[PDB]
Amino acid sequence: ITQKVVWVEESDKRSFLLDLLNATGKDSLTLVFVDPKKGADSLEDFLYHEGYACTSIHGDRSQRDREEALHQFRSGKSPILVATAVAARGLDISNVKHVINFDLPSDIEEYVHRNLGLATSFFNERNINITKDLLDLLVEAKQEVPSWLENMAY
Amino acid sequence: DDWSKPLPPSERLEQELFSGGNTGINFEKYDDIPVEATGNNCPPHIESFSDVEMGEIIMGNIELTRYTRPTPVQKHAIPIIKEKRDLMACAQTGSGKTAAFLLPILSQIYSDGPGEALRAKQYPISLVLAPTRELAVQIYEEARKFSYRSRVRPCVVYGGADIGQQIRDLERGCHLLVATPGRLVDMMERGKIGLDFCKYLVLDEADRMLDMGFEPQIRRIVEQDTMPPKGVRHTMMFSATFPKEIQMLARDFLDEYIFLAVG
Repeated sequence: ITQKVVWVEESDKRSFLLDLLNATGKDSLTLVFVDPKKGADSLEDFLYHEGYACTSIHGDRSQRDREEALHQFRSGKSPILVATAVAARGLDISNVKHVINFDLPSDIEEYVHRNLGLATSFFNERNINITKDLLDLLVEAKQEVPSWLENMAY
Repeated sequence: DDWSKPLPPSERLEQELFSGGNTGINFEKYDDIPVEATGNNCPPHIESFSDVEMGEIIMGNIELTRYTRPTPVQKHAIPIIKEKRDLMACAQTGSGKTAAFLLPILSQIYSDGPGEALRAKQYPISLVLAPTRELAVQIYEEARKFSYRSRVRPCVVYGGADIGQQIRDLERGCHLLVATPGRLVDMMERGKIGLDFCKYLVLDEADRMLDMGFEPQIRRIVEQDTMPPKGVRHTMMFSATFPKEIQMLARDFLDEYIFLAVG
């Protein structure tokens, strides 16, 4: 499954995500993982403001709210779902064409945890501790390895 | 590394650089042709280079170049670029485009530095595409004058000259690349140039680039590789004519852009 790691400074992640979404076909189903330090609301509400049909899950909300969001997503009415890792525990993501790691996690095991056609991950200096582990994995999947990612693992 | 702080001077370089160059401008014709800008929140035009703060390195290089009053294109384009607003400029070669984009781009590279990725095969911070060796070299020489005493090392590559030595010159370091489009695609296919950190993109004489058949190469470099998308990179497109194909390239490549017309 195509894994693309792109260098994206923090202040550029929102504009980079907009372009990744503007290229989505009919907006196939896209799952966007965000760090809880930012929260899924910040990204969902920015997407809404920007005119996108999207929705979010959180781990502290009612099952009624979760299931309404998940149905909007699954049925393609809100084909973008924002989630933290905790919130997406147990999530059946077998119908998701595109996973976007807006924030990468601390450890490569969580990354491994997250019909999947593409995983795009945003990377910058805050993610240095996972460079070699992410490197090793991309080699295993016979995946494109950016030159700069090896020179940073060094 | 402070990128805003001039490196020590070299007499030989000043002699090579600041004697015997030309601006590529026709001041007689173009000082007296008005420029108009249109778009949302268009920054106001300047009257002097001093009206924006381009920093120590550019102001000294401006003095060594003996540049004085900006042309009208420069008066309108420099604040636009300095605000990081995308630009579509219907403006002729000879109206003052080159400095209009090089001064604020270089200025911004100096006050921002290379970025965290570079601070850690060649990954230019700025790319300028040109239709011909002659314009590419014109632009490269202007870049050399305004990167004097800076960490920015400009390079130029073009077709009809030998890829081997261009490669060997790139390997010596490249922060701003001027290129003709087919030669850059060769360099990309050979793994010599990466576009992951290209934050300033200029297409000069875009109408001629299209007319000479470079639109496939341009879409590959800009849309189908690792160049940051619009809204992330800052993009400037210059063209003396504004046919449908340039309007399409403008709509595809530029984000929320100011339109500038000479005349």
